[PDB]
Amino acid sequence: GRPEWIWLALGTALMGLGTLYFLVKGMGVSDPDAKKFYAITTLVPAIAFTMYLSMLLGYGLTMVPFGGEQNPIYWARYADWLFTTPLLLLDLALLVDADQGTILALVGADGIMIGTGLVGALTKVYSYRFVWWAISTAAMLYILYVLVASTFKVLRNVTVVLWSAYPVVWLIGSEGAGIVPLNIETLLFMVLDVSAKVGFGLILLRSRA
Amino acid sequence: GRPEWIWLALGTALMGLGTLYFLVKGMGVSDPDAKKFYAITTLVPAIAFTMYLSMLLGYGLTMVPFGGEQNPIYWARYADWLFTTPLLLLDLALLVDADQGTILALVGADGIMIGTGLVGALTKVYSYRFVWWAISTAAMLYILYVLVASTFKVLRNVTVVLWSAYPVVWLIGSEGAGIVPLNIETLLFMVLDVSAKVGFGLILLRSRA
Amino acid sequence: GRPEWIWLALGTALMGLGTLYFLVKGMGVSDPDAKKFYAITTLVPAIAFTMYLSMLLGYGLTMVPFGGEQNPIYWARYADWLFTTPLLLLDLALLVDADQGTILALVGADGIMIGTGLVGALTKVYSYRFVWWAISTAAMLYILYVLVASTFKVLRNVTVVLWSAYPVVWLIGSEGAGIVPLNIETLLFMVLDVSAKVGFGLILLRSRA
Ligand SMILES: *C/C=C(C)/C=C/C=C(C)/C=C/C1=C(C)CCCC1(C)C
Ligand SMILES: *C/C=C(C)/C=C/C=C(C)/C=C/C1=C(C)CCCC1(C)C
Ligand SMILES: *C/C=C(C)/C=C/C=C(C)/C=C/C1=C(C)CCCC1(C)C
Ligand SMILES: CCCCCCC
Ligand SMILES: CCCCCCC
Ligand SMILES: CCCCCCC
Repeated sequence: GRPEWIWLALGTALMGLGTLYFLVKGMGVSDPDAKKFYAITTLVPAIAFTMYLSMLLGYGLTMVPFGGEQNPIYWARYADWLFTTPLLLLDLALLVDADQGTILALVGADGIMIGTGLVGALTKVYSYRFVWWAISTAAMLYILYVLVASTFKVLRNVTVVLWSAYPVVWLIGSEGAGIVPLNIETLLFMVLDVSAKVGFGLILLRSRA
Repeated sequence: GRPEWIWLALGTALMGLGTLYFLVKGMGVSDPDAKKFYAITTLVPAIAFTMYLSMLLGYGLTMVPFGGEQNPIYWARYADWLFTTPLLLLDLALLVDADQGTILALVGADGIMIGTGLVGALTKVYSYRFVWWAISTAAMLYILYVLVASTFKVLRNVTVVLWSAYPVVWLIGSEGAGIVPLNIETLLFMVLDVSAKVGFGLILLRSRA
Repeated sequence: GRPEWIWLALGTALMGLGTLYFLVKGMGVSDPDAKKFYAITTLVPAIAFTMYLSMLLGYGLTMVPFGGEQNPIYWARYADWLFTTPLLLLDLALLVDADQGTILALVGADGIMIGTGLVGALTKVYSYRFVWWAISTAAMLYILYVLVASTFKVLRNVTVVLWSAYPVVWLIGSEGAGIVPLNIETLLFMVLDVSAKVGFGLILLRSRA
């Protein structure tokens, strides 16, 4: 129906598969610590799965009026990111044994980041979308700024790299400037999401930290 | 007005009453541990009270189009369950001193469970409602799978038993197949809710664990 | 456009400024404890900033039908208060080293307080708005009831005093009786909000507790 359906069906399948893989691997885990990393890392694609599926079916899609057009906005991504991004930071934070003080900074900057992104997404005055983008981007840079040694270091690098593309994709995509069509937009986010969650989780869960 | 009002007024009264009872009983509690069980167990009907009331008044009711009809859906139940179900699992988890790792699995599976139930409830393609039902049901079975010795054992049994009816009621009720009318549906959930919260709480709070 | 814009622009600027001040001051903080108070206290105006801005721009404003009129309701305040009020109680609670049991009572009573306030705000039957007001007010009195020695004592007093005006303002404002216009209403909340967050935070962060 919608040309981007194939990328949504595919992300659904890969988050679906990735969840099951992590579930099965986390069986045989007595370790308090590993228990924690496993619950976190399996929850991330499990949530992604549900929101890829809601997008695949018409549910996590709405039409937002701006620039003289009704524009198709996938709101379900923010509902995913709202929980999946703090869990990933929490994976990193527990890894290096961050202070409560620092987790709350990361987690709270993270909610502001995707909170303001959602507002950007649904804002009906074109110009103001970019104000909300700018604010969310500044909350992202705070997180990067704030962001065993070896796998943390690797995981942080992957994070810094993949997370940074998201505002770039949103900015040039249908949420922002409309220069890259929803189609390739949805592919781009698909590859990003699977790498930041299943990829990130493979790295983390097969590692000894 | 609506034939099911009497069951909503009644659940409101019983959650209202149950909250006050637990409040009054929790006075004279110096114990850190008991403090924790009391705050949890009193919060559960206090939230239920507000959502029984929002349903009683027209607020937590919307009309969802599917199957060629506009169908009356009580969305306020999910807003209740979203917080009340993790608190009940938390009562059980603290009881047996579960790992952080395991609480996060329970709590996160619980949010997916009622998260997907809400989507099921509001989904406008009849067939897809049942996909969302199936996913939520599978998250429920995970929780049951994951789920002093004596009161835990009793409390777990009550939980396993009453929680399992909910998807059955939803499936045959107005959310699903429309074979049991909203009326008796609302009665059924009423009895279930009061038993899983006030009943569960009586058992737990009068016990010595 | 809207006469109350000047108070929204102003609250935006002061929450904006207050956030930056606290950020800059929290640099050079190695202390686990102070780390915690700083993350909490900086998050509070950072969130307020975003919701003052959403209100300034048309976003956090909706029209609710009651009393034969469509009434302008600023829903974005509840989205602010939902997170900012538990963080402030958490500042107080950590200050005096409250039990987990007591934090959960405070935090959960706090969510019910602003939860029911939101319902009040959007309720389309005039009379019922005041039922929801009454319930939220009773959850507030519970919190006050439940609510180093010196700065706690000072901070508690400020809290008791400023928080208590909010239901008074809502009751006489456009949410309730419509006796005080939105204009002065927005000014009143503006002064209250800046005092309860930036004022409260100055007191707390310059203090040695
Ligand atoms: C699994 C999903 C991941 C790791 C997604 C991360 C998303 C972000 C870092 C999003 C950032 C955004 C901005 C900085 C502004 C524009 C809107 C967003 C939400 C795309
Ligand atoms: C106090 C309320 C309780 C304990 C409610 C528990 C509710 C559930 C276990 C609901 C489960 C559902 C499914 C498994 C799928 C269909 C939708 C739900 C949300 C009714
Ligand atoms: C920074 C913001 C603060 C401290 C706001 C606090 C708000 C309240 C204590 C609000 C209380 C309300 C009622 C008790 C009933 C009417 C609705 C509210 C939400 C204004
Ligand atoms: C949106 C993620 C924050 C939820 C935390 C409430 C304690
Ligand atoms: C919906 C229950 C989860 C809220 C947790 C955020 C930390
Ligand atoms: C609304 C504040 C509560 C979020 C807590 C979920 C654990």
